[PDB]
Amino acid sequence: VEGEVQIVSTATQTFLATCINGVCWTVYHGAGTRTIASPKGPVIQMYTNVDQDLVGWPAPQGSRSLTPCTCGSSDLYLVTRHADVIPVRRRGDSRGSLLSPRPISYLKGSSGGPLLCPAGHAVGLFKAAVCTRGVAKAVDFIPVENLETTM
Amino acid sequence: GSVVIVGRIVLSGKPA
Ligand SMILES: [Zn+2]
Repeated sequence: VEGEVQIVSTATQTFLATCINGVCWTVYHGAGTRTIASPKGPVIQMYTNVDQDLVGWPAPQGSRSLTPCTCGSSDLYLVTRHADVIPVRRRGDSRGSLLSPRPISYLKGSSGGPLLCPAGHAVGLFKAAVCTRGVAKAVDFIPVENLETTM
Repeated sequence: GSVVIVGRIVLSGKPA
């Protein structure tokens, strides 16, 4: 059994990574320039785009790539580090609003996680929560089109 | 320090 999303961890932080098109992508504000661990020693990032808060390593063992969305839908679903699924209506290129706002804590540690269209295909990487007084109502995400061009 | 993988999520729920 292989997973598309890996729960990754730094000394100071913990967050998600998502494998798409054979690359393990996650947020720069979590990974920095770090190598990813492997049973043969550290592996250096394949891509680094600080402009877009995006980095990628080669996809690790135990992983399986997501397919990029191509149906344009606006009904998204964010998957959290707890495997919770959260419906998110899309507003713009990198913005989406939670159909049911949640405490900020509920999304904590999930940046790097996937935003799925109705077909389970990747629309973007969860970048950051948009909060009013501890209540997340929307999210920013790195559109998967950015991933595809960054390659 | 390296980013380490501490768990995996399978989107389809596929059992081992
Ligand atoms: Zn789609």
